[PDB]
Amino acid sequence: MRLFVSDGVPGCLPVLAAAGRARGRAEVLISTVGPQDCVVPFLTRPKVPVLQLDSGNYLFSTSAICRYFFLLSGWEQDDLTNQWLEWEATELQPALSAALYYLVVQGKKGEDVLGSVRRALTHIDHSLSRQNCPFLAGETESLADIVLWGALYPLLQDPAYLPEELSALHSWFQTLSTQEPCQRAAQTVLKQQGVLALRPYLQKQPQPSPA
Amino acid sequence: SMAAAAELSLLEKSLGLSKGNKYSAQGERQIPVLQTNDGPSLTGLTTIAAHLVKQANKEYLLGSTAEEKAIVQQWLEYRVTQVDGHSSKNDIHTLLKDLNSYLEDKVYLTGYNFTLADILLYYGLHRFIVDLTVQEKEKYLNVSRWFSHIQHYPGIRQHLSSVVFIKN
Repeated sequence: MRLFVSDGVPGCLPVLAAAGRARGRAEVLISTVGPQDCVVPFLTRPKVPVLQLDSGNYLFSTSAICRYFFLLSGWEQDDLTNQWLEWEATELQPALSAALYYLVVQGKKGEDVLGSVRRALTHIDHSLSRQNCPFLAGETESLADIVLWGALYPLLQDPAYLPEELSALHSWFQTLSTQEPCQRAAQTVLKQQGVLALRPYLQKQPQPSPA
Repeated sequence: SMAAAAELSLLEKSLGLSKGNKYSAQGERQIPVLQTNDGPSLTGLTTIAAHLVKQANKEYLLGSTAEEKAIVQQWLEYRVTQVDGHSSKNDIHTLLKDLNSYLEDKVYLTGYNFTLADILLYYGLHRFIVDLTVQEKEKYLNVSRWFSHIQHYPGIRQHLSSVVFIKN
């Protein structure tokens, strides 16, 4: 199989972290391409990351790519995980996109950035707290953790935007970030540059709604 | 778009569930919520949909291999992020073009097996397809062929209007 990634694209974070799950089941070749490069034949506009499967089909959704890697390792679909992935797609991503807009495109700081995601962060913190398990759905990190960690990383890697009163979130996020596949993914995507690396990608995005 | 509770009643029927579940709505986007038996909450359209499919013991609708399961979930996500994110006729033409290219060599979204992805994409696209001109239905011929096929698949259409296609 071939996985297509690009520099400074945040969606490449969770997939790179998940790719190790394919070990012993299939080989994942990693190919780095440009931002305006179109790899999927049926898609008009460039999209990355993309996974070209051995069957010749394409996965163009980051969560579906992570799911596929986990499924290869023998992971089994559960309602809680689906629930988290749907919430990440439909509620967290736009909140995160807005916050990252204000932060990296319009150079704001503080509550002008945090305001748009505090509700989402608080929801994660409170879920982790009411569970007695260290990870989102399980005793060990799983699909939901990788997907959520991958979305959150470009913001929360800066401690200014991880409120310490949200202690469960802070512990969970720090734990995931120190795991080797997450460390390797962050290095490959952001290289050493922090959040600035993302700037070119974030420019192209639609603008958000209101405060 | 259809209200989620309306869509879930449609799905329940397609599935053969007796049943009638009661769905509350949460937040400003009216995200459907299902009190499960029993008894934590399940939240979100595609989340609840995959739960009903299991409940009806028709898990093949979620895909039968790792690849098919991934592809199903990719199109469910596509449904709730791309299709439900547009209105009328603008944006929708890029979408239809891409769907048209993808379906050039496929009967169903995943290939040769009918899945939950086909059901929900059909329910989600119905409001656009029903407003297509004869010209547009010819332009997006592969979409037309797939949609025409789903709308006759047993028990899926229910009360939804049939769209006229010719052939093809």
